[PDB]
Amino acid sequence: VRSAEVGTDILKALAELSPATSLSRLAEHVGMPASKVHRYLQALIASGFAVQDASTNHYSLGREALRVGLAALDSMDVLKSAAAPLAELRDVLNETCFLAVWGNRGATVVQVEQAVRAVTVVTQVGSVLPLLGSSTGLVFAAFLPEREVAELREEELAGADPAAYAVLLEGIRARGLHAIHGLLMPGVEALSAPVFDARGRVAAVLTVVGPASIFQAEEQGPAAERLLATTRAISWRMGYDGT
Amino acid sequence: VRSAEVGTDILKALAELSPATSLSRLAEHVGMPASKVHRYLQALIASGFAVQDASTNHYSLGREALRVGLAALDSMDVLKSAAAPLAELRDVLNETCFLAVWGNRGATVVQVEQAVRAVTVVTQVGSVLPLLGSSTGLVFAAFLPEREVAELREEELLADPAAYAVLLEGIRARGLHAIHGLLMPGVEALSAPVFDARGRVAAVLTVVGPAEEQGPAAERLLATTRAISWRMGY
Repeated sequence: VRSAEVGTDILKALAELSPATSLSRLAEHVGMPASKVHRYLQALIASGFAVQDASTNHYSLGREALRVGLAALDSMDVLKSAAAPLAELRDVLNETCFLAVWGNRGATVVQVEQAVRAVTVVTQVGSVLPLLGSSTGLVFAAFLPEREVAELREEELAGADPAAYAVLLEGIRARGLHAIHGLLMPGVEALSAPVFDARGRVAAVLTVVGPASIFQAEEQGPAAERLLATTRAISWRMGYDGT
Repeated sequence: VRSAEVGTDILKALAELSPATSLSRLAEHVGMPASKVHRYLQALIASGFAVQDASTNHYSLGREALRVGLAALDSMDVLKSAAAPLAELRDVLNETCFLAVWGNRGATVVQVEQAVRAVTVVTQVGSVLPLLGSSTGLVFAAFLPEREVAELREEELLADPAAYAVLLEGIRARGLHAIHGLLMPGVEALSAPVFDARGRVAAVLTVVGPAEEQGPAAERLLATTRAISWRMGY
């Protein structure tokens, strides 16, 4: 019955309580009487899901807590978690949305939800976008280390203003997304936001696209919030705490 | 208090059977009726320790499980201490890097940072590598009290003892071991210890691919592992 909830509701608040916690701080977190917490604590210590330190008496997560968690982290897959919200974001905007991840050649489109209109522009799965010429490529540059972008970026500048470049990447973070007006192809406007994993690493970039007529790619227009709501959702479902 | 633990029991099956499982396969594993399992599954879903996949009777671990994984790692001063430096080192090294703590069953890998690269070589976060068959374990053998690992060493049975002794003196003198092929024909290995506040080995940092005790990669690994000690150890 009810006892399964309270058990892991306690485990969830133990994790939330840093590395070590006392009983009163624990019961105050999950909002239950101290006595019931102490009772279920005992079970969680038996099951290995919690431990009590020998010299300080503080409660912390057990090795069972660690092993389940590492199974979870081994199971993260932005391609799984994103597939439904991508299609939902497409259906509310009726604009083509796509997911890209970072591959040996940069932004690589791996999944696409097209807009159904008489005629529509699209990326296609398997397309590699430019690092500095697309909105997908700029979010990547904004959020990945300098070291894993620089080489392909240097291959790109054989085909200026570094200062302006550095101020723009600081902008894309301050703002959390990026809009482009035809930069990759004039007359097509894109919008891009990043998706993070549990550990905060850039998992993917999610991106809305469409010609200037129907789609206004403004960094603060109702598409932008839908975009962010979608990407913050995909993130939080992968464990990301939002900071 | 009794059925508090069947809740977590189903959690542990969900982990063993991850990424996903049919409810029926999950029930056979725990040896309980499928209806009883199905109901406990909803308790954890409300808690967020489990979700239900696109097949509306197929389950997988929930977002809270990641939270508990990461807190557990924070709680042993490995997470926020090694999170960055492990990914810096992958960046410069051009090869997959990973971190392993000493767990109940041996060296258990707690974070894997893989290179961006046509073909890499990975190990699963949360998997266990052998004490004597892996550079990650051999290092643990070199720097851990003989007491703590004598069980698995005896369990795996370099047999002759004096051969053991030579290799583990050498690994301490050098400060790392690099394997070639003891996991599998074609490993690169190269592992180095990480020391906690009191000087014990709290983790091992292992880069992998298809392997030198002496060249360029060894210094940046030793540089990153010798550094990482002070914000965890001192």
